[PDB]
Order: sequence, then C-alpha cells, then structure tokens
Amino acid sequence: TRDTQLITVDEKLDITTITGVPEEHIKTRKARIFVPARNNMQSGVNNTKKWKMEFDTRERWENPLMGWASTADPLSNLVLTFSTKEDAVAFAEKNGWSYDVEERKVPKPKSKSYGANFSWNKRTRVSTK
Amino acid sequence: EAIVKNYPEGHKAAAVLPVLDLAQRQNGWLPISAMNKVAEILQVPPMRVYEVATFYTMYNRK
Amino acid sequence: PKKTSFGSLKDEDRIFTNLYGRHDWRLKGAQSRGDWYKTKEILLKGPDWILGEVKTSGLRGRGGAGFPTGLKWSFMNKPSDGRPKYLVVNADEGEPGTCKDREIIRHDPHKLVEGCLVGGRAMGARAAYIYIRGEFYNEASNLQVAIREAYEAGLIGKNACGSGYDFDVFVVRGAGAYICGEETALIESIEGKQGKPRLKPPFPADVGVFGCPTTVANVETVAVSPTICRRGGAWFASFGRERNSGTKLFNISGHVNNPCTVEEEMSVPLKELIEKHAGGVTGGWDNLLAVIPGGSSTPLIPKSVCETVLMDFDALIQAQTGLGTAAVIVMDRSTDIVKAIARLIEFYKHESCGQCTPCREGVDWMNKVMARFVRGDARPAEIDSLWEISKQIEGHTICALGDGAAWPVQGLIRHFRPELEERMQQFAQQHQ
Ligand SMILES: Cc1cc2nc3c(=O)[nH]c(=O)nc-3n(C[C@H](O)[C@H](O)[C@H](O)COP(=O)(O)O)c2cc1C
Ligand code: SF4
Repeated sequence: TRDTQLITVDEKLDITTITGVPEEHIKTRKARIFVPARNNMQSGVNNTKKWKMEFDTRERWENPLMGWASTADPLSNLVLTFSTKEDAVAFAEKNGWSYDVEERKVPKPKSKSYGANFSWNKRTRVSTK
Repeated sequence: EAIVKNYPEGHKAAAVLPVLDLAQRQNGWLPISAMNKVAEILQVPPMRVYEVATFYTMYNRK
Repeated sequence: PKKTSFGSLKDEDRIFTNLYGRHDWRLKGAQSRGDWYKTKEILLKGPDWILGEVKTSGLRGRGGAGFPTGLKWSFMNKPSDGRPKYLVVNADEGEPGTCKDREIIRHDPHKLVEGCLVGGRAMGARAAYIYIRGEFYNEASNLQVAIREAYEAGLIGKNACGSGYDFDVFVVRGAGAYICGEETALIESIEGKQGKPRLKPPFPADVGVFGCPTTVANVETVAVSPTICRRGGAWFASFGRERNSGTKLFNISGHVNNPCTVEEEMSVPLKELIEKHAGGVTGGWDNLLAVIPGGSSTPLIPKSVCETVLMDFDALIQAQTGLGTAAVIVMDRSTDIVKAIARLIEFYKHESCGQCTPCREGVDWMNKVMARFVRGDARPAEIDSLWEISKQIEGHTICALGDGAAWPVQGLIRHFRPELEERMQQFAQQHQ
C-alpha cells in the first residue's frame, strides 16, 4: 500500500479547539439533525431527500431606528446538508455540538383503486366526480 | 314510489334525475325549494341535487 | 361467390321492416312481421349459442365505435359473484346528423324489447335499462307502451316467453346531454350523478351500473340480435365486405333532394347511397363540396374521395375518416365549409362535460380559434397552431368526445386549408 509511515491514534476525533468557534457557541448550542418535512402547500417531494442540521433559535429584536429584526446569534442562518443521518451525527460530534436526531418520516404506501369509487355495496362509492 | 322501485335497494340516488324531472312537470320549473324537496325525499345531500340540476340542460332553473 | 359490389338490398332481407311506421307498431303488428317468433327456443338454446350466433354474424357496434359485438358481449359470459348483472341499452342518440335510433324506438319498439331479452339472456343479465334521451318524450312513451304489452303477454318479466328466465325492461330518460351517450357517462347518469365519463379500467363488464357487471349496447346493435339468432349468423354475415358485415341504417341529411333514413347493405358505395335513396345532391353531383360520412365526430371528406369510397368501417378508415353512426351530412358548393365545421366545434364546446383538462379548456380554445377563422381574422401560422392543439386534445382525454371534437378540425385543415388561407387573405386586404 503506502510508503508514508502512519501512526495509530485511538482518540475520539474532536476538533473544537482548532475551529476558532467561541466557547459560547459550542457548549450552549443544540443541533437538530432531521430530514425536512414536505411543505404541505405543494406536492413535490424533492426537498425531502437530504438530511439537514440546524441550530436552536435565539432572540431576535426590533432595531430602534427602523424596526428591522436584529440578532446577536452568529449561527442563526447556518444550515448544513448531509447525505445520511450518520454523516450528520459524525459532523456534529467532532465539532463538539450536542444534538438530537429525528428519524426520517417516509409516507406509507397506500392502496389506490379507481374502481372503488363505484362500489356496489361499500361506503367508498363517491357521490360526485 | 314507482320511480324509486326501478333501482336496487341501497341506490335510491338513481332516482334523482326522473324525480327532479317530475318536480318540473308539476311546477313548470325548478325553484331552489323544489331541489331541496327532491334531496329530502331521496335522502341525498342537497348539493348533489344542485349538480344534476345545473348539469342537464332540460331543467329550468328560472 | 364472394360478391365484390354491394348495395341493392332487397326488402325481404331488411330487418327494420316498419322503419317508416306505415304498419302497426304495437304487439299485434310486430308479431305479424315476425317479432317474438320462437323466442322461447332462442332463450333455451343458452347463452353460448346466442353469443356464437352474434360472433359468426360479424356484427359490430352500431353506436359509433364499431367494436365486434360478439366478443364484447362475451365479457359478461362468466360465473356470477354476489352482484346482479345488467344490460344497458344506449338510446341517447345525440350525434348531430344521427336520427336512426329514433325510428327504431317509435316504429319497431318490440324489436328493441325482444333484443333486450335475447341479448340480456346471452349476458346473463337480470334486467335491461333503456336510456333514452330526454327530448324523445313521445318515442319513450311509445316504447313504454310496447314494454307494457310485452309484460301482459308474458314475453318479459317472470318466466319470460315461458323459458323460466326472469327479465325486466326499465326505461330511464335523460335530461339533455350529448355526453350521456358515452357508455360510462351513461352509467353515471343512471346512478343519479352528472354524466361524467369514468376512466377505464375498470371496464363496465367488471364494474358498471351500481357497481355491477354491465354491458352498454347501442339500440341498433340490440335490435338486430333476435333476427341474427332467428335467421342465423351466416345469413347476416353474407352482407357487406368481410369484417364489415350486415345491413346498416343510414341517415342522409344536409344538401340532398330527399333527406331520409334508409336501411342499406354495408359496404355500399357512398355515391350510390346518396343518388338512389336521397334523390341526389342538391344541384347534381357536380354541386357537391364535401360529406361528413358518419356524424359530426367523423372527419369530412371532399368530393374527390366521395366518388369511389364505400360505406363501411374499413373503407372509411382508409379515407382518413370513419363510419361512425353512418349519418351522412351532405354539403354542396354553396356551403360555407368553415362556418359549417365551426358550428360543430361550437356543438362540442356546448357538450363537453368539463371533467378533464384537454377537452374542458382545449375544445373551448378551438372554438375561439375557429370563430376567428370564419371571419378570416387570423394569420396562416395559426392554422398549424390549430392542428397541434387538436393533437394535444386527441388521445389525452378521459372519453372519446375530445377525440370527436379534434377530428372535424383536422379534416377541415387537411382538405380545405387553401380555403382558410384565402379567407385570411380577404380579411387582411379589406381591413389592412
Ligand atoms: C360523446 C359520445 C357520445 C356517444 N353517444 C352515443 C349514442 O348516442 N348512442 C350510442 O349507441 N353510442 C354512443 N356513444 C358510443 C358509446 O360510448 C359506446 O361505444 C356504445 O354505446 C357501445 O355500443 P355498441 O358497441 O353496440 O355500438 C357515444 C360516445 C361518445 C364519446
Ligand atoms: S373528453 Fe370532454 S366530455 Fe370526455 S370526460 Fe373529458 S371533459 Fe368530459
């Protein structure tokens, strides 16, 4: 294989000290790892394919001059994308973020029958089309 | 009564068209009250009688 | 042997021998002409024998689509589950130009009633529902009178014709809707809903009226079946070209000297039919512009095609049209052909049930374009635009009404495109 002499390191991978993040935004943050829910206003499912990581929402207040929404949270907009739940968890662990994982919610397969609309003796008979 | 007996039991809604037409022969045209009466006799939702009344061109709604 | 020229049907070989209502239409007159003769023996022969006779005759649907009747009716030849089975007779008769089924109902009602029994037996049906368009009130009353006579003679009802088979014949009247002639829309109307066609599958033979196995058959298809059984499928199959068998009722309307309904052999030349029975084209054959050979839903054909075309399913498919209901609409050279077709599009716009997108929106769109084509207020590029629109409707709709509105437009563009462009040229010059 390699000509480069490797070493053995059994430490858990932790990069908190070399990321430059302030202490406040490592230990007091909660990361949420989830697959986004489908926007119920539309039938397209293409935004439910990937895993996302977001952070706990913090205060927003009104700017005295204009009424704009101010924030002191540097992570308020950070959203990361991941192929699998395991990739998202691995990223959160090595960055030292506490996290919750929410299992993916796949719609269950349905039994669809057009003929059922015209049942002779069942309640599925439609009164209109 | 004889109109309704031409159809299987449990399918009285089949009588909406002929009974609605009968209401128009007695009255000349179909006021909304006549549509409601037909829906009441056959025990179908009134909206399902309005759909028939407005779908078919021989019903006079004025 | 294999006759190659067709027509000249003799009166003895005509099925609808009271077509013109000059003999008694009630039971006594019908029985004198051979109706209800040996019907008991036919029923006792069993469903398989009846269906075999229909298959051998080569009968095809007379309602406009022309599917082989024997194979179609055999979908019902299967063991019964819990549900009842029904025969629905399509007497809606809505296709512009078609009035043949009206004559059968009011002048030969007993042929229809006996056809319901024989056909219903072949399918294992317990009852027949005859759906007649609401405007045919006097025809419906004549049919209702004939049905009562049949019940009082023991021919239908319990132990029909003494065969031990129970059969009922109900008459249900429509309320004004061309779409209710469509077989699944007809079923929905009987069930008390808007006459909106169903998608298929399921097919009616599996799930039909009230959700039960059903066969929808045209009035003419049903009315010939007892005769096909009495005189044999071979006799009926001896008329017309192969796979186009039997006699056919023809309506000839429009610009002919004697518009009329007549029974003639299948595969008869179109020109012979107009000349022999309808008294020729108004102003002579040289005054002919175009013909719609099978009701409003079939593409028109120009005079050149009309010279030699035969009136049967396969012959008219070769002419890029169809037999349809065999309602021949004749237009002479004084006709405004664009306005004539534009009026048919306006008919389909008024008859679309509105259920499905390509017809609800497309047919209305074609109507607006055709209205401007009549005045010439368009440009030639819109002709190919109209062609593509019709192809987006055809084959994309739930029922065949969408197809029936696209075909007349395609026939006009196919055969009279210079007339469209000529009119566009006139309008631009006059306004500029
Ligand atoms: C818009 C529309 C209208 C129709 N109207 C009739 C009709 O009036 N009478 C009829 O027999 N078939 C009509 N049909 C055809 C029926 O759907 C069906 O093909 C026919 O009743 C089958 O009977 P047959 O096989 O004996 O011809 C219509 C179809 C469409 C799409
Ligand atoms: S094609 Fe037209 S008539 Fe047929 S189902 Fe669609 S909208 Fe209704």
